[PDB]
Amino acid sequence: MEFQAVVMAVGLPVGNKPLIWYPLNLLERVGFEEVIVVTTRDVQKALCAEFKMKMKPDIVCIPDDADMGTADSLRYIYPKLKTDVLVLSCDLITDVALHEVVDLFRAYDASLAMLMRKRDFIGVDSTGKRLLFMANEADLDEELVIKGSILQKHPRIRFHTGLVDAHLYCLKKYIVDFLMENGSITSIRSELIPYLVRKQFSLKSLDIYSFIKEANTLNLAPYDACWNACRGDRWEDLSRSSAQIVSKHLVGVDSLIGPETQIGEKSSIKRSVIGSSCLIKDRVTITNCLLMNSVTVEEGSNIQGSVICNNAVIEKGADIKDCLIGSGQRIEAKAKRVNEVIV
Amino acid sequence: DYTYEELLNRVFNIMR
Amino acid sequence: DPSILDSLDLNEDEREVLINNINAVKIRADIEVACYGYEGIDAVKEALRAGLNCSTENMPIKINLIAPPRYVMTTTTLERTEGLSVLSQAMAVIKEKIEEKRGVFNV
Amino acid sequence: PPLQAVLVADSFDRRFFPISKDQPRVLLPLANVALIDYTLEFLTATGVQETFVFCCWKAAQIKEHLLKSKWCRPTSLNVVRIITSELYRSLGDVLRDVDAKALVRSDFLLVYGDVISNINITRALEEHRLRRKLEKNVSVMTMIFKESSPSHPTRCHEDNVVVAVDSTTNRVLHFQKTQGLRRFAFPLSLFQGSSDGVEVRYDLLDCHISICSPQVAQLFTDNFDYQTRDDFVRGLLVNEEILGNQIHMHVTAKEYGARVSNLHMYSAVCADVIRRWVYPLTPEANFTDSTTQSCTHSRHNIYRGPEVSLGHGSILEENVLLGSGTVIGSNCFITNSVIGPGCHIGDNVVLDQTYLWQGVRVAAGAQIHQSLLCDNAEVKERVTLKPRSVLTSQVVVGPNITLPEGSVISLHPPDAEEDEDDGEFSD
Amino acid sequence: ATINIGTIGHVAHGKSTVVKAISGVHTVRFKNELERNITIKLGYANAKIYKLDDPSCPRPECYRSCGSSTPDEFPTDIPGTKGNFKLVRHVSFVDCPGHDILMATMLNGAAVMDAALLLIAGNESCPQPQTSEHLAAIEIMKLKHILILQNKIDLVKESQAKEQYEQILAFVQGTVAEGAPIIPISAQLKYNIEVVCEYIVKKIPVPPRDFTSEPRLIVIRSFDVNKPGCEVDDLKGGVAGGSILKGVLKVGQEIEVRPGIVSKDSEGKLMCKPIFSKIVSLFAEHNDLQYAAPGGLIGVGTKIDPTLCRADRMVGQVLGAVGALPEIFTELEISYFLLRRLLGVRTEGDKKAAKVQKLSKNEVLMVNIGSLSTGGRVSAVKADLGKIVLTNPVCTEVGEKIALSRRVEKHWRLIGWGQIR
Repeated sequence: MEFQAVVMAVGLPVGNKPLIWYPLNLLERVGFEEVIVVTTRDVQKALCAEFKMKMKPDIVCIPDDADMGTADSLRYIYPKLKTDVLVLSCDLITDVALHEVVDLFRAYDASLAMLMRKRDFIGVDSTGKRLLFMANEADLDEELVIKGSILQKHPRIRFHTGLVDAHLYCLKKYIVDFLMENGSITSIRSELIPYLVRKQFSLKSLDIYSFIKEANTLNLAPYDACWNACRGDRWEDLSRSSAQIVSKHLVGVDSLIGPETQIGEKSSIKRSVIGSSCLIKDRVTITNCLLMNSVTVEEGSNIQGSVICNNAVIEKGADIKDCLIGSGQRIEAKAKRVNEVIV
Repeated sequence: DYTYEELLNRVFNIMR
Repeated sequence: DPSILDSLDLNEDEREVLINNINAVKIRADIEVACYGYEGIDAVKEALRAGLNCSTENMPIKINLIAPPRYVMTTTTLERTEGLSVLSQAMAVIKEKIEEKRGVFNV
Repeated sequence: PPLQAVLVADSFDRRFFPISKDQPRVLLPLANVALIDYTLEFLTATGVQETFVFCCWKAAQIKEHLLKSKWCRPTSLNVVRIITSELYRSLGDVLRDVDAKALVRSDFLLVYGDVISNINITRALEEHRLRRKLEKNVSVMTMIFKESSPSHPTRCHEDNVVVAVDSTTNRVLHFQKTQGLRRFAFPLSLFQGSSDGVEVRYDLLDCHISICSPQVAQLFTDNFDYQTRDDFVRGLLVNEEILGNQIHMHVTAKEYGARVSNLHMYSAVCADVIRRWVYPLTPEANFTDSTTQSCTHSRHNIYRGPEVSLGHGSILEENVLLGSGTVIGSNCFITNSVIGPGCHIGDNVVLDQTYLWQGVRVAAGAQIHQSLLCDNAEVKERVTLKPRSVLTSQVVVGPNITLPEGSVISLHPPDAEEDEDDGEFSD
Repeated sequence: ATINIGTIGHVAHGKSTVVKAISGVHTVRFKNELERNITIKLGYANAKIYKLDDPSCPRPECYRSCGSSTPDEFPTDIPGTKGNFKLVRHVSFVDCPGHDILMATMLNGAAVMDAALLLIAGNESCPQPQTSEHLAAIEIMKLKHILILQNKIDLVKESQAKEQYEQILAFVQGTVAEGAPIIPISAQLKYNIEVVCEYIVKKIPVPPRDFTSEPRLIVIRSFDVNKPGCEVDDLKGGVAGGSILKGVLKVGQEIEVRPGIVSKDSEGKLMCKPIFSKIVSLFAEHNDLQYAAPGGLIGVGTKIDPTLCRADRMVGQVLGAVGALPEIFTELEISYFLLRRLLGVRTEGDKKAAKVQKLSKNEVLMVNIGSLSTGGRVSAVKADLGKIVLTNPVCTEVGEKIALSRRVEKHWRLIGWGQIR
């Protein structure tokens, strides 16, 4: 082999579907027995047993310390890394056939690679393979400084502000080393990659090989975004709701549910997904939103665009509107407002 | 005390 | 015998070049290690010293601590591979006197 | 509607000093033909027929020669009006002037003095038309340009161009030269304008064949502060907050349009037009029916005017526009030259890369290089020269005298690095 | 080392003198650049001021005392008397200039400020450069003694030599800066830089300080910046020259190190590990007299393995004491106040200082528990009550102060107050 599916993931695979587990799952589908999976040990061991809660016969768990930045944890796990690494971020939910990026890499002896589905304006090449610049408006105020050298060599540049990369970086061992001595370089996505591109110019030079994508992305602070995912998820679930105690009467509109769950009467669901093994069986309606379990539900949940996570309750008089369920909700009736609220 | 006002009233003309 | 090698000495250049002409080579075995106080750490340093002394007895040359964080023993290849013996007593501090206040050797 | 083209025959890059002394800039003989001719043949090729030329400084000589133009014949397709005005010295005023007499009806194609081109604007012309009247004046200008590569001798040490442009409608986004900028500066103004892809390029030539629209005469009159086209384009590119109505750029791929500016540019374009890089235009096509420009194209890019009496054993490897009236002796080893009319040569002479002209003369054994001459410019036995070593206005050099590189000698002490002489020093 | 000082003052005049004019010892550290505008760390400048009964007090220099706030002349009083000028010990007169880029130190070592010998410039406009945010760090710095010395007295005109000095001695009272008088000094007129050893060191003199109290040393700074590829013999304890919170550096002191390394299964509360940090190292700025007392600012040297905290890791933490009380319990009670004076930038329309808010989940919240700024995803927040918690033992004998600056933008602010559990 020539790789290691090391996964820079910290912080849970929520939903009716092991989401966080899915970068693993997908790379597992294409070889890659080894999967280094750094865990979360800022308090306790709250992540590894959650992997014992999964179904891949070859996974590995890595504890950690208080704060572990991307390149920081890179330098941390550095010793046990004895090949060309294949780093990967948390929320890979993306049907990209990875053979394309490693294709380009294995082709042009690339000192790096990454992906970009459609801050952070970038300059990509004419051919669209050897990118030539990346930055964000945070980096510098307004001046797109491009050192005349590259335009004197690489003639024609297209730009891209319309990007959603996925923090996936096929690497080369010597760059891992070049980082290992660079103690100050804290994070790959923010500082490493742009530093390398900066050092593309002062064949034994270096390479950078981006890629444009139009298929799926990496989830962030709005996780309702991956409700898109949810709607689409069942297609990913072609051979890899889906199984539950269904009603076939309540509104089923692009729904998802795990087995041994809330099966009752007088419910509904409209264009969203649900939780698994929770209390939602009384006279209820749709909520056009997703919920986590352990939230007793009853009395016609007239809600829309929210989250009912754990540590929640409602019964016999309930009604809401776009008010998330966080922690500290021993509720039975709280008419909510569609604005920003997490009760 | 006795020096702040002294500086203030003895350098008023020379020091602009 | 350098002056018997540059025996024929016309100018100072003779002895100088002939001597400096003839003449990485070490093992910088370094590990950051100390105990969590002043007393246990002084004991850790004394135990590493006694270990390096039994080492110089067994003679892998120059078990040093020329770096403050890591007690970098300049383990000379005295038998051309002496880097296996210069540590033989050093890490023994881990249970000789360095175990007073958690003095744990590094890599 | 007809296609009318403003034109100014005094490019204000007044660099061809001291050469500008005797005959004006535009009239220059590049390949024994007027550059302005090349331009006019261009205008006719793209099919424009009402061209408004302009010359302020030295308009006299301009009319003097252009009365017998290829297009000053009554049979011509082009009508010309040398408005002999000597007030402006910046194009700004002539554009406000074509405003001042409503000359341009609509949809004109302004052009600098001595663009060398073969370009068919009609593709551009029509796409300009489309996104101007299927868009109703939202355009003001649709720059045309020609793809190239930076390393070519088309972009001399002096002038290059680098430009941000859009890729959907190909509208200009910023224009700027690069006289020694190891980095560049582009504002996010570009992207806060739109999030659908922006392109930067450094591979377009200084084509200076701006299509425009008389509302360009507007944009020049309404604000009396512009003095060149670059003034125009950067002013309009910064004044995009309101009333910009930006430029719709467009590049070609197969043609060759260069607004010759400096002696190096003249060098490059002459020894590329001899190589037919622009064809239709090359003197064996004698596109100006002017008689003595009968050029009998021959073997291996050797051109040859009539009656050259080429000297015995005088090898000539390539690209040698031996003009009319010439005469050459034994072993004269010419190369890449342009030997105009009235050029007597000696023997054993080498003239690599040189550009002689009319009247010129030279005796035997007089090696030259990278040179240039002019009317009755003379150098006698065993002289020698170096890059850009201009010498004009009948200047002479005496025997045995080598000369250094920038040996620009002329009829004036204060401007030339020598003066009218018949030795080397001593004006 | 029994009582130290501090400083505070307006900006926009040039404090290349209000940093090291008559401080005794200069101000420089690893990449310090003593005064571009002002300095931010609160440290210890070794010097011993003392009088000789002549109109000014002879500085630790045995010949004279002068300043560097004038290029050709500065009217001043008499110098004092020579003859190997006497003194008591390292009675620190420390200074905190008009910059606020060290709020971690300005909240950890702040509370060790005994006096405050300061300067206040007079080249101010209507908006306040250093009188709008620079008073939001040392509000509870335990420096009851303070003298906000006006500076512009001869060079600035009538409308600048008195422009905002009084308008701050009345409207910079949110912290203890307005209640400080203007002892004769100057960073913009050079007003008797000699008389600043008597009319300043006796107007805000070393207050009656703790003489034998607990060795409650909360280290405010650490000193090690040497280049990698370590040198010959840099294996020692601390070496830290600054202002420690408390501590009687008497004969045979120790440190009951509660916070230290992670406790046994360190999601817990308490621990037990004294690592003796011997007290022999305190030079009294003129002689080897280390029978010191708590309150001053001096150069201490610890006795521990330096690895953990030789670098910048001994700020916020503590070195223990007798009476092993210190509250190593993050989950305690604490409170803060909202914004009334806008920190970072201000306005004269109640636009950047009117509103206030609290914290919640799915976000981050940095608060300055005691000395250390930490936090994160907060459960909730009351009106003026706080169930403060953290991820580590910030072990001090109490639990003061908060930070009204989470991860917000390029810079940070301060609006809080002080509450102890």
